[PDB]
Amino acid sequence: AEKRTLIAVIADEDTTTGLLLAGIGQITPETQEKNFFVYQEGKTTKEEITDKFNHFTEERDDIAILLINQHIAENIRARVDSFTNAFPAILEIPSKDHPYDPEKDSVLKRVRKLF
Amino acid sequence: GVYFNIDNGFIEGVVRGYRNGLLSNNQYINLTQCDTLEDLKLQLSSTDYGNFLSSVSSESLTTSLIQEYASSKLYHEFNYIRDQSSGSTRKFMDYITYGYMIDNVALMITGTIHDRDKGEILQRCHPLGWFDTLPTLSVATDLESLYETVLVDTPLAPYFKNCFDTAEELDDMNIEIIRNKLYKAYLEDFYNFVTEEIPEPAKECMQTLLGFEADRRSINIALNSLQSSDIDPDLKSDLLPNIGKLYPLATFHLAQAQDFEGVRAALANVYEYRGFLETGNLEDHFYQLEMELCRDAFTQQFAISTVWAWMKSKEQEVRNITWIAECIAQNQRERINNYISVY
Amino acid sequence: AKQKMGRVMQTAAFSLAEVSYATGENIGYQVQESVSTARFKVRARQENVSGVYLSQFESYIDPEINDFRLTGLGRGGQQVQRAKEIYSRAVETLVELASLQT
Repeated sequence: AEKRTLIAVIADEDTTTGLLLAGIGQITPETQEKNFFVYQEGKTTKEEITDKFNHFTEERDDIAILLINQHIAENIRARVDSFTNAFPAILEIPSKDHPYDPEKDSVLKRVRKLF
Repeated sequence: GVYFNIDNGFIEGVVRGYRNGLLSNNQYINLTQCDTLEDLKLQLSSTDYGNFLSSVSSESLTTSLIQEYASSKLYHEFNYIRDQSSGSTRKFMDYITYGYMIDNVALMITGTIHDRDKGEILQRCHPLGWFDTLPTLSVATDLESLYETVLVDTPLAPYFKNCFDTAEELDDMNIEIIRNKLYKAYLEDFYNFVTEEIPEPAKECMQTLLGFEADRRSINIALNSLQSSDIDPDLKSDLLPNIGKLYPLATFHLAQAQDFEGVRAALANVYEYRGFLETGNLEDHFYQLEMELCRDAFTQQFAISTVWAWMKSKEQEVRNITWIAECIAQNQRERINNYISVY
Repeated sequence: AKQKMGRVMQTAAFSLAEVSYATGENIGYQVQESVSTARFKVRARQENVSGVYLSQFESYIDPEINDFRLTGLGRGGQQVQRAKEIYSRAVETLVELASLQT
C-alpha cells in the first residue's frame, strides 16, 4: 500500500489527541477532513465513532497505525472485527487520561489467548 | 495613603481574609502524601476551600475535576469581590478580568478562520475572562464580522484598534501572534493605567509587577523565536509589549537577537532575571518569582495592589493544585514538590 | 510495548500537562486543527523475517518539521519533542503488532 498517518478516535478521552498531535497528527487537506478526528471524551454516541472507524480502516486506501483511548476496552468486539489485518489501520490502545491498558485490550487479549 | 479605606477598605479586608484561607504548607504536604484521588479530595476538604470535594461523585473525581472546582471557586470569589466594589477598584477588577478576556477572545477567534462549531468554545470559555459580546462574536463568521463584534460592543476595542488591520490572520497565528499582540496592547494599557490612576505604594508595586509580566511575555517570545520561520526580529520588537523592567536595555537587545546565544545573553543585562536564561526552567521560575512578588505586594496590606497579589498568588496556588493532583492521582511522585507553597 | 504505552505514555501525557500548566490552560483547543500534516509520517513497511515478508512499519518524521509547533510558552517545543518520542514508541508498537498479526 501507500504511506499514511495515524488517527485516534475512541470516545473515552480525546486528551490523548491533544497530547500526541504535538508530534504526530493527521488531517486531509485535499479532503478537508481532519484525519485525527477527536473522540469528544464521551460527548458522542458510539455510532459516529464506528462510522469514523469504518471510514478510516475500511475506506481509506493509505495504510498507517491508529490509536484508541479507554473506549478500546468498550468496543472490543468491533476492534476484533476490524483488526483482521494490519492494514489499512493497525489499531492501538494508549492509556489516554487514565491508566487503561489492562488485559482487556483486544490486541493484548489475542496475545494472551494465543499465549 | 489613608484615603484607601473610604473606597475599598471593606474590599481590602475581605480580600485579605480570602488570602488567609490559602494552602497551608503542612496541609499541602499532608495532601501530597494522600496520593489517592479520594484521599486527596478528603485532604482538600480539610483545607479551607470547603466541601467542594463532596459536591461531585467520586467516580468522576479526578485532577481535571479538582481543577474545575478550583476554577469555579476562583470565578465565584472574584465575582463577589468585584461586585462588592466600585470606582477605581471596580476598574482594576475589570482590567484583571480583561487579562483572561484576551485569551477568551482569542479562543473565540478560533472558529472564524476555520469553521469550528463555536458551541464548544462557548461552553468551554474561561469564566474569569467573560466578555459581554462573546456570544455576539460567536455568531459572527467572517473575519470582518467578528472584528466588528469585537471592535464594537466589546470593551477590547482599543487593543484591536492599536493593531489587527482587517484581522485577516491568513499568515499570523492566533495564539502565537494575535493573542500575543492583544496581550501586549493590554499590558501597555495596564501599565499606563497603573501609572496614571493608581496611588502609591500600589502604583510602584503595580508598575514592578506589570514589568515582570511583560518581561515574562518577552522571554517567552524570545524562546519561541528560534522555532519559527516567521516572526522576524523587526516583528519581534513589535511583538514585545514595548514596556516593562527589561525595556529597553534588555528588551530591545533580545528582540534584535535571533540566535539562541542572544536569548540568554540578553537576560544577563538585568540582575533580577540572571540565571533563568541559563539554569532551571522558564515557566517554573516565572511562577516562583511571580508568587514572591505577589507575597511582597500583599505585605503592603493597605493597597489596591493587594487584589492583584491575591489573584496571582492563588493562581499560582491553583497551578500547584493542578501539579499535585496530576502527580499524585496519576502517580508521578518525582516532581510532586515542584509546586510553590511559600504563601 | 503495551506496558510502555502505560508508563512512557503517562510520562509524555504529563509532559503535555506541564506544558498546559505553563500555558495555564488546556492548549488542546488551540492544537485542534492546527496543521494538515504534523511533523511525522508512516513509511511503507518492508522486511523479511524468518523467511516471511513481515511488514514492519518504519515510520519517519516529516521533512516539514514543526508544522504546528511554535504556540504559547516555551514548553510547547519540549512537549512536541516528547510527543515525537512517544510516537516513535508508537510506530515500534504498531510494527510489532503488524508482525504479530502477519
